[PDB]
Parts: sequence; C-alpha cells; structure tokens
Amino acid sequence: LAAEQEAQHIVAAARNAKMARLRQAKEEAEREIAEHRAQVER
Amino acid sequence: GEFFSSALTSAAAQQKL
Amino acid sequence: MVRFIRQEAEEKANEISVSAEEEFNIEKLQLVEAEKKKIRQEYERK
Repeated sequence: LAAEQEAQHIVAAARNAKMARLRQAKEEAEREIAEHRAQVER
Repeated sequence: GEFFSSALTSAAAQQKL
Repeated sequence: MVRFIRQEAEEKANEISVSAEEEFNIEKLQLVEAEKKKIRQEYERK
C-alpha cells in the first residue's frame, strides 16, 4: 500500500544523504585547514 | 493466498507497517 | 493515517540522517582544527 511503499524510499536514501553530506562537510572543512596552512607557509 | 487480493484492496482503501 | 505514520517513520530516518550529517560536520570542524594545530606544530618545529 501507500504506507509500505512510501517509507522504504526515504529510509533507503537517508544513508546516502548522510554519507554525501558528511563527505561534502569534510570537503569544505579541509579547505579551512589548507588555507591556514597556506597562510602559515606564506 | 485466496484473500491476498482482498487484503491488498483493503490496505489500499484504509491506508513501516 | 497509516501512510502518515509510515511517512513519519521515514522522516525519522531522514532526521537521523540529518543529525548524522550535522555531527559529521562538527567532527570535521574539530578534525580540521586538530589539523591546523598539527600544521602549526610541525610549522613551528620547522
């Protein structure tokens, strides 16, 4: 039914969304450390 | 098995279950 | 009704995903703060 079908998709996509968001967050986070290292190097 | 179709119809009409 | 409860469970899973994403962002900020600390460490050493 609608109840059985609807819940499966969002639950399945939740893990992928969490993984993608974590990877992206680390991606811009490492940029700040790289910029600080570049300023120190300069 | 016989009432599977009726159960599906009832679930569709009435309505992680 | 029942579909509402199922969507609520799916939204709870999505909220767990979002909380994990936020925790991972905070952890990444802490990790890059530690990386800046390490960079300052070997930079002062150099």
